[PDB]
Amino acid sequence: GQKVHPNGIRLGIVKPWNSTWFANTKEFADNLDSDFKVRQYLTKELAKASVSRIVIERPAKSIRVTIHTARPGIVIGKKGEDVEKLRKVVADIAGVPAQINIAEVRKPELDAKLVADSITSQLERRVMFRRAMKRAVQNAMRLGAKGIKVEVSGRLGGAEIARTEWYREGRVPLHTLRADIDYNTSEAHTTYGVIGVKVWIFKGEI
Amino acid sequence: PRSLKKGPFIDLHLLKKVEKAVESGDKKPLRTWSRRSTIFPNMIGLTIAVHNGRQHVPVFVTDEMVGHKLGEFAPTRTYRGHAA
Amino acid sequence: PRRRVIGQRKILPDPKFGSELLAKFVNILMVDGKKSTAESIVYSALETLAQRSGKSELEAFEVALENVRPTVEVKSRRVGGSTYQVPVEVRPVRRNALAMRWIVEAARKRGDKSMALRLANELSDAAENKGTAVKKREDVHRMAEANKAFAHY
Amino acid sequence: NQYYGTGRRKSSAARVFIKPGNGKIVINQRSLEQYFGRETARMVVRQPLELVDMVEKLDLYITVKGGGISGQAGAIRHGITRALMEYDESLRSELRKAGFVTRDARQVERKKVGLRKARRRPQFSKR
Amino acid sequence: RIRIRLKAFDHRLIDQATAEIVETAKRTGAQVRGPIPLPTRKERFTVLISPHVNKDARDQYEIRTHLRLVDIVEPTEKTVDALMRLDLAAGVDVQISL
Amino acid sequence: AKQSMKAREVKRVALADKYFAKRAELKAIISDVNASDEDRWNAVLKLQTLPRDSSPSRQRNRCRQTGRPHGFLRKFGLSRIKVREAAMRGEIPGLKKASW
Amino acid sequence: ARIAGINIPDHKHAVIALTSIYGVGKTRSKAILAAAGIAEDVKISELSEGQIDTLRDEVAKFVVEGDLRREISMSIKRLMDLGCYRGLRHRRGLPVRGQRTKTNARTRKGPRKPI
RNA sequence: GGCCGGGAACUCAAAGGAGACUGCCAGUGAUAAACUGGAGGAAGGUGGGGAUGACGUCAAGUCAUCAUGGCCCUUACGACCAGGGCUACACACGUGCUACAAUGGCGCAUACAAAGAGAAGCGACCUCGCGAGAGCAAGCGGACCUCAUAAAGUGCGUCGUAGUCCGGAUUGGAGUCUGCAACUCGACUCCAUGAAGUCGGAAUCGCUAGUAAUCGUGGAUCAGAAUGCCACGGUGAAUACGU
Ligand SMILES: [Mg+2]
Ligand SMILES: [Mg+2]
Ligand SMILES: [Mg+2]
Ligand SMILES: [Mg+2]
Ligand SMILES: [Mg+2]
Ligand SMILES: [Mg+2]
Ligand SMILES: [Mg+2]
Ligand SMILES: [Mg+2]
Ligand SMILES: [Mg+2]
Ligand SMILES: [Mg+2]
Ligand SMILES: [Mg+2]
Ligand SMILES: [Mg+2]
Ligand SMILES: [Mg+2]
Ligand SMILES: [Mg+2]
Ligand SMILES: [Mg+2]
Ligand SMILES: [Mg+2]
Ligand SMILES: [Mg+2]
Repeated sequence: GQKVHPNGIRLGIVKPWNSTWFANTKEFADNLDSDFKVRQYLTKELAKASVSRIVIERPAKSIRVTIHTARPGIVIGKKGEDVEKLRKVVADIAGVPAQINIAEVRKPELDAKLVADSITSQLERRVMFRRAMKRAVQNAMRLGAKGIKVEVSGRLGGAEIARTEWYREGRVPLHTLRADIDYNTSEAHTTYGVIGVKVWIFKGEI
Repeated sequence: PRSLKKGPFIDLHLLKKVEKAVESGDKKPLRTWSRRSTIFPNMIGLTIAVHNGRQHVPVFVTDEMVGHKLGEFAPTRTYRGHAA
Repeated sequence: PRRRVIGQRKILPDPKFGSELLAKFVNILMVDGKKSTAESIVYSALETLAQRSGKSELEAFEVALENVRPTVEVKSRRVGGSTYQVPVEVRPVRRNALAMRWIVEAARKRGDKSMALRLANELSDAAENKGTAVKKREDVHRMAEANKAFAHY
Repeated sequence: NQYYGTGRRKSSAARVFIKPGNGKIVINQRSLEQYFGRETARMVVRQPLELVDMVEKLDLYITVKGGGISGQAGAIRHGITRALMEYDESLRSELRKAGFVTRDARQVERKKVGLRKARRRPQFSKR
Repeated sequence: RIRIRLKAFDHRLIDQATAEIVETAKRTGAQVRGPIPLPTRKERFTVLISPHVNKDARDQYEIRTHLRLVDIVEPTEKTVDALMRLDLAAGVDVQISL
Repeated sequence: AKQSMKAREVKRVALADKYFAKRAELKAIISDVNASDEDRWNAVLKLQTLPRDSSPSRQRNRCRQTGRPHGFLRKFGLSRIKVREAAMRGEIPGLKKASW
Repeated sequence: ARIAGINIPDHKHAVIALTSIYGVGKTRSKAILAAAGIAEDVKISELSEGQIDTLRDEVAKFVVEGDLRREISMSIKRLMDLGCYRGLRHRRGLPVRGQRTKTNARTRKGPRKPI
């Protein structure tokens, strides 16, 4: 059957929102579109900086963006040079004075977004899919995850018949609402079409 | 129906075409797509060719058609019966 | 059902006479949750019935019930493509339920103008073995008697 | 002095104040016969007092809101049963034996997606 | 008097905001009442979850808008400015009435 | 949606913004309880001359991310599909799956 | 007993009895009875002949019966001669006010005609 | 007239807590799991309802939400416009609404909800109109103002079993509003009209309790345009021997 989104179902229980601002109906759609444009620019311009999460806050007539990256050096750049350009473009997109903050992701092997992104980048480089999957699972389990599941689906290895393959180690108790499940996805654009990747990472209960 | 406080509706271009047609004395069939314009008293005696979707059909305006819309006299759908 | 956790629901007695049986009768008469309407019909019919019989409301109601309550009915059982109408005893609560249902059904097909009048007429007729409710009881008894041989099924 | 009780049933909530008196009942500034005209509803309200044999020994001032006739009458019995045990704790057993102490927790079941009602399902057809 | 109204989609957050606001009015020596917990608004959204057909397949969502009222009764001449400098958390909407 | 369809939407919004004042003027007159029968009737006729796409009723709400013309929600400016995708990622503040 | 060239029921209340006239519904019936000083729950039998002449004069102010039938026929016939869409719908015996004809439309079309 | 001063009790609002565990008692049971019953308790054995959908299955649905391999078009399979169509109508099916009446129709009077929405919005009061509505114009970004009197119900009267004082289709006339614009093809009002239908063949559907049935109310979409959908209360059953 179909499964509920592991992040969404936990959104007020053990997982936080990625956008935290109040708005009435008058500004809500505008803020949604502005957030979308900000995230799309930051995702394109930092595609080589292992960005896992962009948190957007709008305190009062301003925007505060927190970029969660495993490689803060490439984003901060040569003495703030890069974050300055990013802040300028973000303030221009949002139409309000922007502030950009950097939060370092230690253990990129343990956060689902970066794991999925690495798998998809490997697939686009024609790395054998089983190898990328098994290595992701092994790295996560060695770094202390209580469980990880990796799923890859599409024309695997260029096969005409698409299929889905998945590996699991440890516990991934998706029905447990308090379970801290880090979930994310990524797509690989191979010469045979799109291969979708899904990563679940269990990091303990409460 | 259109509210009486608004008056009847007619497209400006067709109103001018008709005004010229009454002035020149003309009886050359008037080509129009304004199926939505009301038929006015000064249209009487004129021939208005009203578009029906694919062709303009000649409508020779009489006294009785005043107040109607031009499109009421240009059927748009073609039907000859089933099992015909 | 298969599991059997199923037990009486608490029934409030009718306000005028404090009769649980009469409350069940009102429920059987009720349509579309319109309990006050059904109560008015039942009280009007009972008052007419007591005026016509001189007994009382509850006693005339009981006397009508006694002539419609069945004692034996048939339950179908398929055996060899043929179904065996097996006569079974009717337990007391079901006797009352069937009698009230039959009385209401009979009164609904009568020709009198108001339902209260139809119900009073049906109760009067049943008090002396005349209405179609008593006819239905007689038919059920005769169908059960015709199958008395098939009592082990 | 007054003895208080809160009664609830369906969407109704009732505030019941009782005191020693001669049997006055007032609900929302109206007489019991005026507020309720349904015979089932005055009887429910009367059920607790005519069980502790005090139909005329306690006065009754009542307010109620929410729900309809049966909801408000049940809210009131419940709230009188709570007022009676404030007056005297010894008749709690007799009130609970009659089922008056229980808060009837039955509520309207929500409508659900794909159903016409809480449970009524759209008519089905094989073909 | 000052009427402070606060809206938020998270109560833990509002319950922290409304509370700073009170001190800032009780350090300038100003009397206050509440927080008043005003009714929460639940806005619901029912959407189809298939891209195509499957009308009975739906998700139901809701945004809960929490609301607190805190009243400043007779405010010392630092109340407003202080009040207008606490700098409450992002995600809380603060509307100050006078 | 096609690029041209989104473009038509942009054009309609811009034109309605341009002519909002003129259309409002022309209508409190065709409508007025006291206006010449020619002044009211001259407004009926100047109103048709303004471009059709300046009428705000020509605008169709579209998903701001895909252009979908069906399943729109005004609160989010998105169709049902994109609303769900953003909701599950925690990108719509305060929004979560509801039960009651 | 006799108004507008037709007989009206003597056993009925006046408001109900007056509706037997083609062109008099309930609203016109109440207006007629109010303007003739006659109560509404009065049976036609228990009315003086003078009251009936009052009712006749009141009915005379409205177009009813054969005059109304001629008016309605003239309007339809004008539509049909005109050849407008409404008149063509009248010609074919199909719904005239824009209703669906893929299904239903049985009041205009009549009983089902098997292929 | 909670109307005013007040009061913080109560309703309620909404934060934090308590509460239910086969925990206690009796019996049965394999010194078990468990089951049957009892007490207390607002609630009793998963208390009620929801969300939550394993590995997989049907090359199931979706290239027209989006994305995307390949293929194909490129002064056209791209783009713009006006008018038409998607609303056709011998016919067959699915899902609904309204009925066929007296447990009702109509008239007068008069009780009791919940949930929700609102700024190019909700729009009061007052005046005008039979009415849909119109004019003037408060208040409200809302526990405050508005949508917005719930309806069934109850009391009194009438109708008296008639194709009717049932039903409200169809059609004629006259209008309102939205909207550049209601001919094709809007909704609604008024006057007139008053069809089929008198409980539905074979067959077939839902529902185990605040359920079914019945009665109103709101919302999204939306300029306008629900009998659909989603949501909300009111009244409130019957039955379950058994497999
Ligand atoms: Mg595209
Ligand atoms: Mg539109
Ligand atoms: Mg139509
Ligand atoms: Mg027990
Ligand atoms: Mg579970
Ligand atoms: Mg297929
Ligand atoms: Mg296709
Ligand atoms: Mg269609
Ligand atoms: Mg009628
Ligand atoms: Mg709305
Ligand atoms: Mg609100
Ligand atoms: Mg017939
Ligand atoms: Mg009949
Ligand atoms: Mg069940
Ligand atoms: Mg309904
Ligand atoms: Mg609308
Ligand atoms: Mg309901």
